Amino acid sequence: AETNEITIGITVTTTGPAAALGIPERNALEFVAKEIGGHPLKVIVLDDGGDPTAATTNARRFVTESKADVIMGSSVTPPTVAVSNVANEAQVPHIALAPLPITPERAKWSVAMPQPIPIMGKVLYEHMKKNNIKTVGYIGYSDSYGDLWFNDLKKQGEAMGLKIVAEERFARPDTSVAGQVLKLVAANPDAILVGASGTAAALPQTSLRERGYKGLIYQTHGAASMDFIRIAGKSAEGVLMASGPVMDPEGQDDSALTKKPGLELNTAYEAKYGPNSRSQFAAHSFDAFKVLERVVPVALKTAKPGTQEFREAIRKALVSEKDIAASQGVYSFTETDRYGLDDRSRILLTVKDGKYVMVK
Ligand SMILES: O=C(O)C(=O)Cc1ccc(O)cc1
Ligand SMILES: [Cl-]
Repeated sequence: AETNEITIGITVTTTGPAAALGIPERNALEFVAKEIGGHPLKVIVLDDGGDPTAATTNARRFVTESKADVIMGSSVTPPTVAVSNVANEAQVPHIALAPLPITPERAKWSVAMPQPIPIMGKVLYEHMKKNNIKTVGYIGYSDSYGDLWFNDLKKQGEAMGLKIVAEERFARPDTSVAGQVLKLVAANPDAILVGASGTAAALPQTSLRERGYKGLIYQTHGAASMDFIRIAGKSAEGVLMASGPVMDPEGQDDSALTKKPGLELNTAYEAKYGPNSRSQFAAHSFDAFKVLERVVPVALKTAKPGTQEFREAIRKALVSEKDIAASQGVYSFTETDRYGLDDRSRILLTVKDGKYVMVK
């Protein structure tokens, strides 16, 4: 029944349009702890292609075939909702690697590593209101992720002095946004917020600049990898982008709790995969293990791996262990706050000379 190993199942997106998010998540697993408390970690990684059906199947294989103590994933919101559904039914701790709406139905067994949308929205809107932005347009996905961002722009953003003059949506698989851009450019808001991720985030970037949009463009943390710059090229110049601090540990003070783990991950990842290969996404899987390094020893005091008692002790340890330092933030979860993050979890980036720079 009980085991020596601690069993962790991970479903991420390493094929399909979101592969650029999952590949680094999987690769970061080379750099995480092999053991916690003397107990070897048995880590089982699967691709879900970003599909909720595959992520549901993967999560179930972990909780039932592997008897996992913890499950992690996925890379994008729709499959992450699916994993949460499974985790909460099976009563297994779930560490999400994409923001998701953490409803009362999902909250008991799920926490999230990515910064919550309102923290990222605030940093972007604050900048807007320092840069003479009065009117704003939105272009984002026609699904839960695009909704969370739009709703935040409407609730938080408007309350900061923004007037929404245009709202357009597109689906993840689309390779053109020409019609939506036509309306947006026509409305000529002072700024446009793009609610998308990966290669799709670069699409409105290029397409708006080539249509002659001159306003400020703002990107979510779903865009925070070099892939965006790769894909957007010269059109990325001057973008403002919400990011976790892992994108610039060098720019942090030594007093920042996030600095050490950011330097650790980035040194390791960039030694194998090359300079400036750091990402938002690699950091979420890395940080999930930093959380495990705090909560697993607590659980090990009172429960044996491979048992429900251990899963329950992990659940309780997630909310008893405070100020968990990781590359993307300092986490303090509660029964009700399943993200656990504050201002230490974000910085604002721009692109100059084809590289990300921290906006001071
Ligand atoms: O595309 C989606 O659904 C996402 O959830 C993307 C995403 C993933 C991780 C982040 O830290 C921020 C955004
Ligand atoms: Cl810690």
